[PDB]
Order: sequence, then structure tokens, then C-alpha cells
Amino acid sequence: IAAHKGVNQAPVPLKMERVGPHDVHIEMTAQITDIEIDKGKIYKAWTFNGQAPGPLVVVNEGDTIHFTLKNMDPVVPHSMDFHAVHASPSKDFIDVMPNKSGTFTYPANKPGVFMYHCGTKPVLQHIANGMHGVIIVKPKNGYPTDKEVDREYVLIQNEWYKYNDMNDFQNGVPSYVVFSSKALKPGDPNTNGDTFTLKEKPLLAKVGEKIRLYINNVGPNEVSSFHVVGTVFDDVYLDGNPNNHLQGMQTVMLPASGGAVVEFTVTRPGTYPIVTHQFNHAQKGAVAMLKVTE
Amino acid sequence: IAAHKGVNQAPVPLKMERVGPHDVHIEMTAQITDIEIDKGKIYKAWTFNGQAPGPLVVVNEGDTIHFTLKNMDPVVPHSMDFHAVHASPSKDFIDVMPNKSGTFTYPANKPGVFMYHCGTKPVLQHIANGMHGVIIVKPKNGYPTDKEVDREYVLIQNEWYKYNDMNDFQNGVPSYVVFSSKALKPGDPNTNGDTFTLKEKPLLAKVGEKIRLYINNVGPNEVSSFHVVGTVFDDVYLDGNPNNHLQGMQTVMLPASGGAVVEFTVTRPGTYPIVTHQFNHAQKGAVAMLKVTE
Amino acid sequence: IAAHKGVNQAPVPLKMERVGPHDVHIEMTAQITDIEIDKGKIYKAWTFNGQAPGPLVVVNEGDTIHFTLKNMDPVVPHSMDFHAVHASPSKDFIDVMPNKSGTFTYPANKPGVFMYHCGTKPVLQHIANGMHGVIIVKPKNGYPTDKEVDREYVLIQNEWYKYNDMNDFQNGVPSYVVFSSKALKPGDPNTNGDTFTLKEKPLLAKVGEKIRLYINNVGPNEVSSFHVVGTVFDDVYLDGNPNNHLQGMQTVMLPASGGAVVEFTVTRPGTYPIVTHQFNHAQKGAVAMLKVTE
Ligand SMILES: [Cu+2]
Ligand SMILES: [Cu+2]
Ligand SMILES: [Cu+2]
Ligand SMILES: [Cu+2]
Ligand SMILES: [Cu+2]
Ligand SMILES: [Cu+2]
Ligand SMILES: [Cu+2]
Ligand SMILES: [Cu+2]
Ligand SMILES: [Cu+2]
Ligand SMILES: [Cu+2]
Ligand SMILES: [Cu+2]
Ligand SMILES: [Cu+2]
Ligand SMILES: [Cu+2]
Repeated sequence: IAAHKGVNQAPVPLKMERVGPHDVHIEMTAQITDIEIDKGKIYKAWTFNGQAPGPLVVVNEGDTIHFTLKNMDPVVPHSMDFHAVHASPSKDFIDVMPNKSGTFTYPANKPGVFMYHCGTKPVLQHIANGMHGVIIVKPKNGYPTDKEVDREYVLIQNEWYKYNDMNDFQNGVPSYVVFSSKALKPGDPNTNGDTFTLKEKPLLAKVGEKIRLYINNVGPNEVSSFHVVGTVFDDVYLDGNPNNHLQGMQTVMLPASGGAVVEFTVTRPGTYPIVTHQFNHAQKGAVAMLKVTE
Repeated sequence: IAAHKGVNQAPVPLKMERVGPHDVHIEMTAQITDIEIDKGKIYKAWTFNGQAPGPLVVVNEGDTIHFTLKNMDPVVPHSMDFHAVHASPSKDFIDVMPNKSGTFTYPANKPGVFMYHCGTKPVLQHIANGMHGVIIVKPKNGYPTDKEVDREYVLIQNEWYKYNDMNDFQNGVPSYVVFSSKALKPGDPNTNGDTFTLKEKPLLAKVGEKIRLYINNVGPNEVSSFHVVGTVFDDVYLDGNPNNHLQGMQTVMLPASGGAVVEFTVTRPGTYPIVTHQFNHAQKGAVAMLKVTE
Repeated sequence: IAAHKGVNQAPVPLKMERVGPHDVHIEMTAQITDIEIDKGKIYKAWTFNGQAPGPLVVVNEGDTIHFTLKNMDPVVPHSMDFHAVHASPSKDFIDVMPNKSGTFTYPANKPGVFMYHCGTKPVLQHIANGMHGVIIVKPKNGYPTDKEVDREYVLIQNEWYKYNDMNDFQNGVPSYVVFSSKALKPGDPNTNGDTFTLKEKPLLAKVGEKIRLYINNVGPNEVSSFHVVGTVFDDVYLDGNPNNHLQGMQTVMLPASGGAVVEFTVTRPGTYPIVTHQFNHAQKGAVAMLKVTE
């Protein structure tokens, strides 16, 4: 794309504010931003807000979202599909033209860990170039195990392919498969999907803690076999719905776009790798680290 | 196959009749039939009854099936394996020679949404060429959410490869991944697995309705990440067994041959895409449409 | 690897003994051993104890494992990661150098069917070359269906690639996908992952029996769609945890490293194939047989 040559739009902060007991405003951008996905490898990503995956959104069950997308891409239209919401896709997930904005309103009635992504045709191209992310909807009555949790983080898995190559997107193996972490509280790391950041700067915890991870595999194409080395998941809630409760799982399978809330205890000091156990993907980048100290 | 050159056997209707309170007769054919799997692309499919996937079969829990296969293929033997039944594979799923018939009897004791397919060696070749389908076994006591359902449809996902190419079947990516719909009531569409029919002629519903889909991924090779754009699944029954109940899932993972009953509400008028969220497969055809009107 | 040329170390028996009501000693080797993975095809595997997958380990819920690895490989370091245990990976899953031994201690608190494997970097290389296996942890209170089970076996699925070829391990399709069986009681077969042994020498059962299979898909890379032809799973316990109970499943999806306990009835005499229903993998070897006699 000639109009993207030389373009590197600086990241713009997510804007969110509550406007009523059950209403929240969210404003995002669509923008073109260089991201280092592996050491020495820059991908000129199509992004929300200059992050890939995009910024974390958190709302409460029952919130209506008033969402605005400002399209900063000079030539390509973009859109937004939140898996959390009930909406008419042909009226509410529609394209915003370059240099324009669009506003859409829809309710988030269901708790869980949902994917969001651009919905512009061809959707594979927009997702693969980086237009994906997670929205968490907090359950009204929490999770049954809330009282046991000592620390929590968000992890997202995605793939990267050859740059803007539709043949590779459709028919090729991923070049990289990566984790990123998105901040829930001040001080938490907030990273892009790359092969190295969560190895060099591990997530942190204390010996004996029960950790909760909110996880989602945004794809675009692969399923995930999510596993924390050195522990077993005490509790798993599929898609983050409190009713979908499994216990004692070694590994949690996630479809493309699938999410979960997983909880586990770290019993001894050391560094605990976090992987997809499809080890071709782990070898291509999908290993994060959790450093546990006394 | 020289004996298949020029062969295009017209579709034959499925024959079924109840012969007792718990006994049903089913008669199918194995036949060679040209199917348009993508615009301008004809596949000379190996089929049951001239449809790929084959015709829908529906029985009640506890029915014994008296099944006859008439093999119209001039050279290749064919057989039938129903996942619904308890049977001896080496006596009951055996080959029927060209121009012959065979009759087999076995019970369907378990409710759900089951794959059926030809069981002739090499099974990969017979499935990939089109010999797959779905049998639904209705639960004796229904599903707990029956009273909420306003409309229902059946969807099946399958792949297509290079024509009768065993190397591609074993080692290659699918050329197309497709949905088809099979009729439950008069007026419902009944389609083959192709990239376009359910886009051009969407399934129909009314605003506010709760929709039930009976779904199965027949493969042969891929898993599915089933998702309806613009909604969340209120209830999911894995393999269609009423006990395997999940709630509030954004996306339902299906193994190869796996089925489910999923239910969701459409809240606003518009067109709702239905996808596998493995977007390489969606790009290669696996998008259907649901048109919701006021 | 020049130091592996001509090396074929004879299999060494697993050593295990109980040393207290809740403590068990286990001693394994890491060794280089030629295995016939397909007719006429020898793979010089990296193994535990000269088997690939490695020997079966069975312990009770709540046992602490005192594990010793003796590394017989002349040049490559090796290690052990048990998915069953809570451990510090950076202190307890560490490398043992050639011709040395290491001892590690950790508890197995959770019931189920867990993968074990070498944890030496790059882990993909060590798993793909054969360093994988299963440990079963028996639940304190059993499974709710124990009284119904007449016979039980263990099955493991794995892949084989081009010999020690990291590009193929990361980017290629498997050359073979295979089942193996590991003995639970005297007289049970104990086999390696190959394309033929469980076809030529099927597992055995009697008409009318309820069979339990302990299953795990060790990968390294693929997910599994586990199915027994001619039956339906009466009960399924995901990861072998008694709480994760599904009923009436035709096919059980397993992530890479995922396990299950599955139970089904064989109603008629004959031979029942056992497959992954991803039929490209079945065609490449992943079909076992169960012979049922009167
Ligand atoms: Cu507003
Ligand atoms: Cu876009
Ligand atoms: Cu989506
Ligand atoms: Cu704690
Ligand atoms: Cu009859
Ligand atoms: Cu056939
Ligand atoms: Cu089958
Ligand atoms: Cu209604
Ligand atoms: Cu000891
Ligand atoms: Cu090793
Ligand atoms: Cu592991
Ligand atoms: Cu019995
Ligand atoms: Cu799955």
C-alpha cells in the first residue's frame, strides 16, 4: 500500500469514561504503527490505538457501550466487532472511512473474556495485520473463587504472518506466535504481541500465591493449548463465564477467539514458563515467563 | 478413475419410514454426482444420495435403525458408519459392492448431533470426496431450554481438497472450507457444501427470536471455532447431549466429527454472519449468513 | 549428531518403589534408542528408558515423587517435566548433563492423566525426537463410574517428523501420527508409537464389557479428535479429573498435552477401530484396533 509507505502513527491512549450506572463511553482509533514483533523484525501493523493486540477494555455485566472509532488510516476503511455485545452486524459493526469517525451503541449482557477485532472485509486481512484485542466483562456476582485469588494478569495469544500477504494468511504456517500482557491495575505491564518482551521482563508473583489469568487466543487461524509449566489449573471458567467451571486441568484448549479465566497456585520460588503446548508455536515465540519470588 | 469419466448421477431422495414405536427404516444410495463447490468449480463428488454433505437423518432416542445402502458407483465399494449407533464395525459397517445393496441394523441409544460417513478404506479418501453427513437423535425428554426456542436450523461444516488427490488430502491445506444447511421442516433450505449459497440466500429469522442451531464439523481434517457474529451463545449442549451444558460462550470449539446444539438471541434487524473463527477457513468459504427482519 | 552415530542403547526397565504412605521413588534414564515407527522406517529416538512414548508411571493422589534421571546420552543434556506436579521449573525441571544423574522431589496433588516430557531447550526438539510420556494420578475417591468398568487400557497419541529436523518440527506436517499402549496390569501390551503394532495385535475385550481408556495426546504439535468406531462414550472425565464429567460424547477433543478418561460399551463381537477423526492423521498411522470376542 503506497499510502502506508513511511507511515508510523504514534500510539494514542484509549479513552473510556462511565456516563451512567450502566453506560460507558469508549473511544478508539484505527491507525498504522510499526511494532517490533521479533528481535530486528518490524511489522507495520494495522492497529487499534497503536497497540497489537489493542488496548484492554473492561466493563461490567449489563453495561451499554457507546463506542466511537476514529479512523486515522489514510486509505483503508476499518470497523469494530466486540464479541461481548449483542448487535446487528450490518448496522453496528460497519466501516468507518479514512479520516472519519463513527459511533455505535450496544449492550454487554454476558460476563467473560471476549475477543474484539476489526470487521472490515476481508476480515482475515484486518485481523492478521493486527486489528484484534480483548474486552473483559466482569460478572455481577463475581466468580466463586474470588476470595482465593491473590494476583491477576491478562494474557493474549496471536500469530504474525508475512507482511500483508493474503496468500500466506490463508495458506501458510505462522511466522511467529506470541503472547502479550495488558494492564489491569497501575504498575502492570502493557505489551504488544512479540516473541521476547515477556521472557526478558517476566510477570511477577510471590511464593504461595493463587494467580488468576484472563486469557484469550485471538488467532487469526490457530487454536491454543494453554499451559503453565510447574502447576495445574485449580479452576477454569470457559469463556470466563462463572457457570462453565472445570477443575484440575493441566492444559486448556482455546478455539480461535476463545477465552478463559484460569487460576493456579505457585508453590516454590523460581521462573515458570507459560506456553501454548503446541510446541511448534511455542518455538516460534509463544512462551512467556512468570517470576515467583519469596 | 476412468469409470467415473462423464458420470453424473441425478440425486435420489432419501427414503425413511417408521415401522414400529422404536424402529425406523432408512434407505440411501452411494452415487457419483457433480457439485458446484465454488463459483465455476465443479467437484465430481462421491456422495450419499447426490448431496455432499448427505441428506439429514432424524430419529428418536431409542430407535433401532434398519439401514439399506444401494451402491450406484460403477467401480468403487462404499459403506456407512453412523456415529449415533452401537454396532460391530467389522460386521455392520462393511462394504457394499458396485450395483449391490446391503442392509444393516443397529440401535441409536444416545441423543445428540452425530456425524455419519462412508467407512471404506482408505476412509480419508471417501470422506474427503464427499461421503459425510449428519444424523440427529432427539432426546426423549428434550432439552431444558426447548420452551425458549423460536426457530431452528441445521448447519454442517466440511472441507474440499484437490480432486481425489490423496497426497493433498493427507498433507495439504484445504482449498475450500464450507457450510451447508439441511432441512428440518418444509420450507427450510437444503444445500450442499459450497462457498456461496448461504451468502446469497441467507437463513431467515425474526427480530427478538431465540435461534437453535444443530451443528457438526465433519472435517475430514480440521477443527472448527464456531461463532455467530453479533451474538453470544446463551446455551450450548456439547454433542447435543442435554447433560453437557455450557452457558454464555462466544465461540464453540468442535473436533473433527464433533457436534453441538447452540442457542442464541438475535436482538436487532440486519444480517448476521456465521463463521468458523479460524479465519483462513472463513476466507476460503466458511461464512454463512442469517438475515433477521422485523 | 556425530556422537549418536551407531548408538542404540538397549531399553532399561523403569524403577519405582513406594517408600512411605505418601512417598514414591521413580528412577528413569534418558537414552538413545532405535525405534521402528513405520514398516521399514527406523527413528533413532531420544527416549526415556528406551521407549517412545516413555514408560507409564502410576501414583496415588497426594504422593510426593522422588524422581531420579540418569542421562545416558553421550552429548545432549536432558531433563524431566511432569505435568502432574507442583514444582519450580527453574529449580526442579533442570538439565542433567551427559553421564550424570539428578534427583528432584515434588508432590502430585491432583488426580488425572498427565503428560510428562523432557524440558531441555529447545523443548520442541526434545519432545519431537521422542521424550514424552504419561503419568496417571489415581483419585483418592475414584471415579463415580468405577463399579461399571470391566476392563481398562492406556493409549497415547504422538507425531513423528523428519529425523531431528528443526525446520520440519516447526513448519512441516507430521510424517506419521501414531498410537501406543502402555501396560497397567500384567499381560497388557506395552508398545511404542508406531503405525502398525496395534493394528496387527489389537487390544482385547469381551462382548458387553464397559471399557475405560486413559488417553493423552502428547503432540508435540497437533490436537486430537479421539473416537472409537461403533460406540459412543458413555462418560468422559476431562484431564481425568472426576469433576470434569461429560456424557454421551461421540468424539473427545484433546489439546496438545491434553488427557482424558473415557468409558464406552462394546455391544457386539468384532473389531472396533480407534482413531483420531482428523483423518489426515489417521491415514498417516493413527488407527488402533480393539478386538471384541464372545
Ligand atoms: Cu453515550
Ligand atoms: Cu481494519
Ligand atoms: Cu469475531
Ligand atoms: Cu493465597
Ligand atoms: Cu426392518
Ligand atoms: Cu465410500
Ligand atoms: Cu467416524
Ligand atoms: Cu422468543
Ligand atoms: Cu526419597
Ligand atoms: Cu531431552
Ligand atoms: Cu509440558
Ligand atoms: Cu459390564
Ligand atoms: Cu477443543
